[PDB]
Amino acid sequence: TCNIKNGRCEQFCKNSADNKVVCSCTEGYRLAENQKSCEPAVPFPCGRVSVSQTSKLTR
Amino acid sequence: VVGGEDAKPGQFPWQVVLNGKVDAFCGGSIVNEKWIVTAAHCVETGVKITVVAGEHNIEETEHTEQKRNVIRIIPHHNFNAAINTYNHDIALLELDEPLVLNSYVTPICIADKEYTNIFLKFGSGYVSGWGRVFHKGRSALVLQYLRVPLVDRATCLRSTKFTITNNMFCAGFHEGGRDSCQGDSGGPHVTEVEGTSFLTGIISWGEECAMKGKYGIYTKVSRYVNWIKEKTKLT
Repeated sequence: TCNIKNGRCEQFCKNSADNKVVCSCTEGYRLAENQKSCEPAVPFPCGRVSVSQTSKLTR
Repeated sequence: VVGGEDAKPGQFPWQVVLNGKVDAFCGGSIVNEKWIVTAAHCVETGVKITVVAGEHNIEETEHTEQKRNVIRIIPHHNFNAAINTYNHDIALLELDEPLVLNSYVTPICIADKEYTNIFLKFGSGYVSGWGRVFHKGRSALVLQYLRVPLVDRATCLRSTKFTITNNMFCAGFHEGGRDSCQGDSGGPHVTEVEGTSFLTGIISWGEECAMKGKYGIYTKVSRYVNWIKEKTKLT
């Protein structure tokens, strides 16, 4: 059920038969392998920072 | 924005600034390559509007800017139905040429009505803009941002004599000192959900800025997400 922890869905959750859950994501993303996480499906999907900022790290 | 901090380049890639008869007079957010969402009180008809995406410091440049002309303006149909209420304070701007998306020009995510409300309910959102950095003072050069806590509706109602409709919400601190302000209108109130930002409100109005006992008032985006989606479809 989406009751607890949004059904473990990273973005959207909808309850399904027998207390099951179907996760979903916004435009520009696709449900990942785990069917829980949201994955970028376009080069520049909405709402994400991609400049990463700075440049002092492993990368 | 009063009491906030300098954004870093590309930190809020969905933020745009609007220029017209007055420079940098309001903010807005990128819905897609052809559409901007802002406040209806920033664009009441007439005058020519220019939008600048990928903006950071209004007086310098890193060459990330994209300037576009507004060919169509769509204020919510019920805005100004009731004189001086600021109810339904939201509007859409169509750009002449599409924006080219990149790290400095990226849309803000817009969930359905149910989830936008759930995200607002998380209780902490970010507001940003090039508006006044002091009540009655100068405007910002570098984009400013500030995290503001959601305020329970009952407290919201008691903070002012003006009417807070079901299309608005309050955000700010009980002690004041931190707030959006003049010039920040139209800019976004956003909620970050595990690294992804969703539009939860529009900077709309208030009484002065950052006053203890007062809060910034925002257009409740959840009540308008179907309208936004319907008017900004790409063909």
